[PDB]
Amino acid sequence: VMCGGSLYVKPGGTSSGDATTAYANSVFNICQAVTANVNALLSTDGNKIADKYVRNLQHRLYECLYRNRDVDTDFVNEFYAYLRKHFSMMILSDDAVVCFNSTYASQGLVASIKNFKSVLYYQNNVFMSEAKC
Amino acid sequence: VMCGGSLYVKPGGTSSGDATTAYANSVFNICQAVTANVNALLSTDGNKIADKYVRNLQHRLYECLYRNRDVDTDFVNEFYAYLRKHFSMMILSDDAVVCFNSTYASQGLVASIKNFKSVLYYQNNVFMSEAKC
Repeated sequence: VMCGGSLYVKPGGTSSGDATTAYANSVFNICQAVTANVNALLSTDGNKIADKYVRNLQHRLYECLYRNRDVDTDFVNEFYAYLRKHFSMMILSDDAVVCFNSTYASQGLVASIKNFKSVLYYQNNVFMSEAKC
Repeated sequence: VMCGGSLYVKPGGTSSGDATTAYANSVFNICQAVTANVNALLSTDGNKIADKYVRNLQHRLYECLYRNRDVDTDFVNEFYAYLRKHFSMMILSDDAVVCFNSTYASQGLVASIKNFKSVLYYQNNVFMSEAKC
């Protein structure tokens, strides 16, 4: 990087002015959202779940995450459909709006703010203060 | 009581030879069964209940037991119907057989053996050993 009049070494992170900033930011945003939903669903107690289909989902999700080794298209499909029904999203580059079920969220079947805070902490190295959400 | 050749004083309990033994025993049996069901339903945590109608039942049961003061025919009716659907009984004098839901029992919405043991302990002054149930 030619800051000032000398060359330094950029450690990491994006350089906002390249050929594809807004789109890669959108991709990264969706990634964090999905990661938070996954952590939310996996970090909840199973016995407290009422619906049989939802346990089935959580059980087989743990399967497809750690036990399995390669892709399983049908699981991905039905989970993506589940997310599209309980967590609709609107994404412009790093700027999101979420319309989500409220009782599911209360029970812990989708992600609320706290999950985003935890995810950002251990995967982004920042602390998202709750005065901005 | 003219045992031996002298008169003593009977402290309590039935004299199994009067004019109406088997029927009064049947009544007392049904009483203990209903008491056990009531203790079972009231001694269970509310938040763990899944169905809304059942939390309504438990809530209003506590109402009609302690908060209220006189009878409420509709509550009695619908609770009696509830029992007739998830507890079905066959009573000869002090000798019963029960055909009951199993998953409700597991969750704690009807009475299992343990509730009978507790009820007999504090309301009959005996310890019902589980080798006879």
